[PDB]
Amino acid sequence: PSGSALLVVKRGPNAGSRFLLDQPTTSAGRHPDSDIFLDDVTVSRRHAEFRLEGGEFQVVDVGSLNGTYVNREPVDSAVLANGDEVQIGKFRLVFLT
Amino acid sequence: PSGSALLVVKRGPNAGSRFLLDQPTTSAGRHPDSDIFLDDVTVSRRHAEFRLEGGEFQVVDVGSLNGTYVNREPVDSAVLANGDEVQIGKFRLVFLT
Amino acid sequence: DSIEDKNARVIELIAAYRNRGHLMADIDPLRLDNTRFDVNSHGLTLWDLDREFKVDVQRKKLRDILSVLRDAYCRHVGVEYTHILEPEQQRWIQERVETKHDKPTVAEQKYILSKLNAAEAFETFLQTKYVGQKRFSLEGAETVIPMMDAVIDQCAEHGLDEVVIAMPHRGRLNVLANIVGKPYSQIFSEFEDVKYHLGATGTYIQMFGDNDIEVSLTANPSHLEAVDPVLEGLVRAKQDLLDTGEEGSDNRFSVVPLMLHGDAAFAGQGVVAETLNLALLRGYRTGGTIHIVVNNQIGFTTAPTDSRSSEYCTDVAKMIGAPIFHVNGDDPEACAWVARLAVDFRQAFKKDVVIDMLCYRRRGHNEGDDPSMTQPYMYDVIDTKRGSRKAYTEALIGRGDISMKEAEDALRDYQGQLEAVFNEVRELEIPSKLATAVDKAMLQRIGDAHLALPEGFTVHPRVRPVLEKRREMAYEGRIDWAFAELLALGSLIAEGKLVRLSGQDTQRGTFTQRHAVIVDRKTGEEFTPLQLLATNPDGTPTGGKFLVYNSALSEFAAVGFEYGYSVGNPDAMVLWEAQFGDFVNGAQSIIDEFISSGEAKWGQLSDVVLLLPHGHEGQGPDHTSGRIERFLQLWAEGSMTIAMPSTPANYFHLLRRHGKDGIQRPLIVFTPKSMLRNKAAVSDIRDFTESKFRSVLEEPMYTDGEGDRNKVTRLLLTSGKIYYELAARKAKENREDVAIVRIEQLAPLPRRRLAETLDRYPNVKEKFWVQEEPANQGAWPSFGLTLPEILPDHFTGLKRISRRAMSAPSSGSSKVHAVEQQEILDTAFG
Amino acid sequence: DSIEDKNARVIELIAAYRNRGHLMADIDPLRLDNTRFDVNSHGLTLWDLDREFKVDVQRKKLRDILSVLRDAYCRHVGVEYTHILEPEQQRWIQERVETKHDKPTVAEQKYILSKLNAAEAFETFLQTKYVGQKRFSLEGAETVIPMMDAVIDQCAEHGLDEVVIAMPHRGRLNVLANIVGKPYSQIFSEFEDVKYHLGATGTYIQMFGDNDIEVSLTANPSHLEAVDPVLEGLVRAKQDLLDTGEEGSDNRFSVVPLMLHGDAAFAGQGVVAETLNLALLRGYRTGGTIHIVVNNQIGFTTAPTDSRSSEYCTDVAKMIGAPIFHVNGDDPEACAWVARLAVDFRQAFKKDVVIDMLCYRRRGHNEGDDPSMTQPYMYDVIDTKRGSRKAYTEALIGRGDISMKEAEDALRDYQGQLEAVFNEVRELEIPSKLATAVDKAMLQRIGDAHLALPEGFTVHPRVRPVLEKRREMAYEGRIDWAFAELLALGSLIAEGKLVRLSGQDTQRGTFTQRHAVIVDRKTGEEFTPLQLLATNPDGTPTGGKFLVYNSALSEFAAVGFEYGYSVGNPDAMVLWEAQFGDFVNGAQSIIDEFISSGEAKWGQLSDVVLLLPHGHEGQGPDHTSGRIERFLQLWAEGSMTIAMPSTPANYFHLLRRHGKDGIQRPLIVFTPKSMLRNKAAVSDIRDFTESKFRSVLEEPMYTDGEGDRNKVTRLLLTSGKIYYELAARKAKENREDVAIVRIEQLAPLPRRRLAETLDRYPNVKEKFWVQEEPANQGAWPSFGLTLPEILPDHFTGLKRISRRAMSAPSSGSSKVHAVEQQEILDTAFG
Ligand SMILES: Cc1ncc(C[n+]2c([C@@H](O)CCC(=O)O)sc(CCOP(=O)(O)OP(=O)(O)O)c2C)c(N)n1
Ligand SMILES: Cc1ncc(C[n+]2c([C@@H](O)CCC(=O)O)sc(CCOP(=O)(O)OP(=O)(O)O)c2C)c(N)n1
Ligand SMILES: [Ca+2]
Ligand SMILES: [Ca+2]
Ligand SMILES: [Mg+2]
Ligand SMILES: [Mg+2]
Repeated sequence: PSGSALLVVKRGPNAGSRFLLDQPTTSAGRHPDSDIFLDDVTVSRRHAEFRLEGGEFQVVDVGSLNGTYVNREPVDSAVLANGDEVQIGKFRLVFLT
Repeated sequence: PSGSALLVVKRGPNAGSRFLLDQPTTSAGRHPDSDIFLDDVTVSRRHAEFRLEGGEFQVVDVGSLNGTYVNREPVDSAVLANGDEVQIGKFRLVFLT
Repeated sequence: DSIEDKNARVIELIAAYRNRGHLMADIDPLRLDNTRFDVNSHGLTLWDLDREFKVDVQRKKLRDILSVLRDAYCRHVGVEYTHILEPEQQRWIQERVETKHDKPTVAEQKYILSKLNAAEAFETFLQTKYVGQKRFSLEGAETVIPMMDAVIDQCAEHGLDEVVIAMPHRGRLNVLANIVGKPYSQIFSEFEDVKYHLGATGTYIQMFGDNDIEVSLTANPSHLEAVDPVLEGLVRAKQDLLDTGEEGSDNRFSVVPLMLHGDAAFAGQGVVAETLNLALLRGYRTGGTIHIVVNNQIGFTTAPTDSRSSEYCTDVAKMIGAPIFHVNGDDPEACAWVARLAVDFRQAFKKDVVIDMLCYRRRGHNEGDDPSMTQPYMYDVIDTKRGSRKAYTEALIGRGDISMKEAEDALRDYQGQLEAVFNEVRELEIPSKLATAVDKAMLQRIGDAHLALPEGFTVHPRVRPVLEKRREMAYEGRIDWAFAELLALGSLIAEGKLVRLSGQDTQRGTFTQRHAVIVDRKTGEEFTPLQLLATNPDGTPTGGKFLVYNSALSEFAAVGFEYGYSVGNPDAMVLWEAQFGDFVNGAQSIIDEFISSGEAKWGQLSDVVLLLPHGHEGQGPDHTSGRIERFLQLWAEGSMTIAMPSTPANYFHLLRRHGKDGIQRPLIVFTPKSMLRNKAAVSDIRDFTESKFRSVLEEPMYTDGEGDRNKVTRLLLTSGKIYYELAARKAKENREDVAIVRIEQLAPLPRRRLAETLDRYPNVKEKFWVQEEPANQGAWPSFGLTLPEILPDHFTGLKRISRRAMSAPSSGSSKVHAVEQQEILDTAFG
Repeated sequence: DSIEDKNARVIELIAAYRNRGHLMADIDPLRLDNTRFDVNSHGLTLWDLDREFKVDVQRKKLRDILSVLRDAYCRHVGVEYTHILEPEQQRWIQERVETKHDKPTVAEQKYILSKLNAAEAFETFLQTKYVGQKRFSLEGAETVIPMMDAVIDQCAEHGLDEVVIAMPHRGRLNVLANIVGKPYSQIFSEFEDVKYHLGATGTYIQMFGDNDIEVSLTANPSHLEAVDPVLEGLVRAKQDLLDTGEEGSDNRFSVVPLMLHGDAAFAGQGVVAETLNLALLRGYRTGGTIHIVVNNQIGFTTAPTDSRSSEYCTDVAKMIGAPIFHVNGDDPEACAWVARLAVDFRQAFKKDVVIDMLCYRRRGHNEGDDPSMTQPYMYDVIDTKRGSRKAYTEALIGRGDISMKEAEDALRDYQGQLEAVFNEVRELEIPSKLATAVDKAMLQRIGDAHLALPEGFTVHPRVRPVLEKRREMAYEGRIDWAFAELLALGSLIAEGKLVRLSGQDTQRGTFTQRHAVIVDRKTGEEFTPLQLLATNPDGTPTGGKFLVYNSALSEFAAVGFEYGYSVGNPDAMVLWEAQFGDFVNGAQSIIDEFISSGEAKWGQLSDVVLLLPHGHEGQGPDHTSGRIERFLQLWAEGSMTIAMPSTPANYFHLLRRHGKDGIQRPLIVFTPKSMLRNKAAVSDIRDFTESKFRSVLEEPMYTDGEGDRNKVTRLLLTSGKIYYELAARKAKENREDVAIVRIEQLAPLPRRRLAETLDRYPNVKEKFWVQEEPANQGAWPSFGLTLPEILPDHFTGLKRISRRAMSAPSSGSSKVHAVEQQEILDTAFG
């Protein structure tokens, strides 16, 4: 769908899993109440957030120990583009829009 | 007895054994037909001879590998005196006259 | 003194650090030896610190040489490498240890801290949630988790295929969660455990790399270090399957053994030396093992001074010239760095590396142990020690590597790891019907292979008649035991099966009967006739292989290795051969702990064959018995197959069935010595083409000849070579009233076939079990008790005919043997 | 380049020789490696040969340094010592190896030649006179005879008391004649042998010295290296008897172990590492062993490259930092010189020395072996080799050391040695009736000893109640198993007996029950309460001693050592304890080859006690069974005593009888774990003062209480802790119809007492054997077969009540265990 984004797990224990980005904030972490529950000791309880403000999707680190990466580069916050790879712990997710 | 000598084994597997010297030649070796049969790998088949000529007793090496010793000294031939020690292989004999 | 004298002293000071600096290194996290920590003052003074000296070819100050030497050999890493005989290996370590090291990135440091968070959260949960988990506590040794992680990660960085782990109980479930990656739902499914002994497989994903690597953990008994050769055999079987290493197309050895140990067991257990001795052997090498000793400086209540006679628990590794790294468990960065160096050495030189991780055991050995009763000094020191996670977090803040926000992030993560394991656990409220017979063409092909010699090969004059007699047997019959074994293995190879055979002097045979490998009389070149069956007449591979080796003079490590090899490849035919069965007791821990019981205990299956030369011949109590009675004692329904064949062909069918039944079950065979050259113990071509395995056997006069079974009044039940002697007496004394029945398969007892056979003798008034072995040995202790219970209408009144009960397998005199033997045959016909 | 650069290179060249010169040494008599043999050219040239360099502090030419270095490390002796961590030991070897050596005197040379004459004459006789002596041939290795001679002579030169030898079969009768000094009449009394395994004692007399020394040889199986720990224990027992070494008034260790080995076995057998690990331990050290490897560079048919993963067969010795000397077997002078150096090192540093004598095996491994079939290159070289005696005779003439007359004298002597052995052989055509009970004063004295603490000693707060409870038990009764054991050992000590107790964590006890050694809470000082009983109330010694140790984490070497210790001192009470009986299988070679069979085979007697914690408690298959069935299988009339006592006092009497019966027979005891703290498994003071050992036991209601044995119709025969459970069920269910009889002594079965007891139950209609162990384990496999045969009027119809037959000693689940246990007790009362 138009305006909504997709996250596809390409590297990790749940490879092939898909998460739809259709909300203002989408939490990613090891807390079982996370929108995107990424189960691994490398992922923090509260790790990242996928934020949608206006038209652009943003990934934001919310105090994780292992950080958040966009296309192998560490970020605090980053605007995402179709085809970008987000690393949350040992998980590698592909962003599609 | 006067004129006759004695050999006493003090060191060796037959310690305490005595051999009387009452002949012109008395053979000592590992040959079982020896007058003084000293049974050990250190004693040669034909090792020594105790010779009596005139009044004096003599010890003579007759081609042994380990030699003959008189009071810890190697000899080819030696005149013996009361109390002298003869070594034939690992055996130590005491000469008495 | 001269500058020449001062230079000499510096060259010697450099050698003193490289050789003995490890003795001054700060490796103990507890700092228990107050007398542990000046070498510098030996003609060299404070004045010479700024004097330049030549070095390999630059010129450096004495203080610059000293700082490099101290950083490399006297900090948190104790390097032992100058005992290595290969100069290239010494230079390789010297170059990587003496270079200025670039500190880890913040990302790497945070990653190590996340693994300490996971290791400590796991331990906290274990001690809190369940009672009686003190004996398995990794507390005081959690640094082994980022260290193992760094090993596996480095293997993934080399693009290898798998890391197979062997370890004792301490920190096992922690390794399963944080290293193997098993979920908490599987780890704590029904906790009462057997979970401390089971095998597991998982996938390791690199955090900063692009590669994945398979990670597995093998099953093991409580017997410390017994699993060491088992791991090696398992890895070698995997390597052979992946066409890597010694028997592969590449020299990568892409399956890596990671062996964990305790400090008291690594020094006291002889199987450690025996397994290290396999490390570079053609038939046993795995391209080098990474060893980790979790050195908590205690063995239950025992101090290192009562457990070993050497400076370090790892000194046995000097046996094969392995480099040893002593590393302070309080420094996780040095622990991870040493782990990566170790993998790089193993890759460069295909040889073992030993990592001695010095740590402590925070608790007593088990619940209800006050460890200060036997070690008050050690535990007064431990009681004041801060945890490795909090100490590392404190170090990173101190060094300014991480911010206070980042420390809070790390503390938040830890609580999240603890909540993760507490939440997940809370929410957790057939035989193949195949023909063992082959065609006459197959028997001929195997006989022709013995004469199909390589171009310009020179056969030893005494080995040539053996080759020609095997072509004769193949076409004419009268096939002996030694040929029937090779007929069985060669025909499995032709069918595409991997066949691995090994043991002491196995290539030739202890009794000069096998000749599986033949030596070129002029060049020493080897030729393996059965290796020709790996190729079809059209030249295409069958998929089969003959892997035949002479073992080291070991039983424990050799039997363990072969068991592990069969677990590593269930499709392989794996046969270990004892010189004489009497020596297999040196491998009793493997027979007891793995072969006879692994399936019932762990669900781990093995199809290993043990060939045990057995038979009373007057050759003494150490050259007579494979202890049939002990294997029969160990047996339980579906445990093992135990056999003692009397015929070359019946042994052929036994082996072929074993390799084609599609069942994974160990096979124990009591094989012959003098019966190998017995002219009567020979078989027809038809016995190989038109028959199968016979668990019970009758005399050929009753099955082929003109024998009347109705004239029989006395029946002699036996097994092995004594049949021929009884039969010879029967022929000479022309006795129709007596018949001899052979039990070829001892376990499982063939109740149905045994019943069917005895029913063909209606006039039998007295049954007798005849054996060479003493009354308390052989098959009688079990058969005497089970035969009248299993078949009460056939064996109630079954008497015994044998040698008398003895404390040894036989008499020492061959004259007594000859007298006792004639007595049995005289009683059997009395 | 500068003189500074050249000096640096010389210091490094000096280190290169000391470290690696052994790799270039001419040690192989066969010179098989054509690529074995310039290090000098590394910045150093022909021009620098006459340039002076500083050395430790003289100034020597490069050619003078090189000649010393080459003579010391690159001739017929390969020295390995720079791996030794102690600098004093490296300096000691460096000083004796790098000095200019004064050649032997003609007398010494002639003496070595007389020993080669004897060694070769003996071998020639053996091969000539008897058939089938090829397997024992010392041909190609005769230099081991003057070498062993030099060892023993050097020990006599130090004024030591005895040399005890352990060795395999190769050259044994040669050692017996030419080293031990046994006559030919005894050596070849009735040759058919068992003579290759028997023990022997003789007296060695020095040829040039004033001293004598006792020389003995220990008995051994065909199991290569199994005797290694046995020798060590035997020597330690002798040392303790002579008040020498670790437990003596002098640091002389005047009993010397001389251990011979084969090259394939020394590298492959794990017991070698395990025994080397004992070398410096308080409880196991013997002041250093002299090791000789007869390195014939072959193992039956196997080449060294298939037998080991290290440069040398001796590399395992680097484990304990032992110096290793590789010596050319063709140089008997270098062989004798290395032998003397080795004894001097052992005397100076009380540590092992390894001598690797490189030689060859002139013949095949056995009669009817053409060794060129598997090793054609080696045997083409051997076939051209002249004998060591003739080569040495040729060398002495060549060097002008001996004349032609002297050579003829030496040749005459040889013929005389040959004629000597050919002529001599041609001409050769109860139990003690002692009371095991003690008085109340003795029990009190042992209880008071636990509270008779040293001045200013601080007892751990958890250990103090144990001490006080033992004084209470001693005076009031209710004595537990742990106290009764110490009551038995302490009372033997008071009677003057040496008591040696050891095993893993034995000082405290695996179950925190023993506390034989107590640790000072503030200083770590040890206190042994039973050591007070070694002194009488008047202060005079009793002659008794308590030697209690924590062992290394070994079973094979620990059990072997304890067996050897009991052979070394038959008057000592020697007890080895397994952590859990399940681990004793790691010592199976010792149980099979020595403990159970040594007496029947060699006439060698042992009174060793094995304590094996046994019992089904839900703790897994490796913490449940000491394999009762295997020990019972090994048993033969008078082999061993096998017991499983159920009572503290009956165990007390068992131990006291064992130590006072005046019979040397091993004792196997299945000891408790949870039954140690069972409130019912307690004993009265009267049971220790007014009783003896009871092989069979009845319920105290029938012997003390008001129990009617006539109301009994069902009899339950059992052994161990299950009695208490059955008895508890009997009390709760108030069952008069059932009675429980305990068989305390499993072997020898007490036929008479068992009969007498069952006769006191006239109304019994059904008998049942009750055990915790599976049907194929425990006492049932043997009892089920022997009880109805031995007592047909008492046990014909004896049924079984137990766990079902299993492939493991137990189930892995403690829940399954609890269910199976209740099932037995429910069936017993069904
Ligand atoms: C081959 C054999 N023989 C003996 C034992 C006995 N045994 C153990 C249990 O089995 C028993 C006790 C317990 O209840 O935990 S643990 C143990 C001490 C181990 O010392 P370590 O190697 O330094 O390791 P750490 O524990 O990490 O410090 C022993 C000696 C055995 N398992 N296998
Ligand atoms: C523990 C165990 N396991 C295996 C064996 C078997 N076994 C032997 C006989 O027993 C059998 C054959 C024969 O008939 O002689 S001799 C032998 C080879 C010995 O090689 P070595 O150490 O280099 O010595 P060397 O012979 O002097 O060159 C072996 C491997 C054993 N005895 N004990
Ligand atoms: Ca199979
Ligand atoms: Ca006794
Ligand atoms: Mg430990
Ligand atoms: Mg050899």
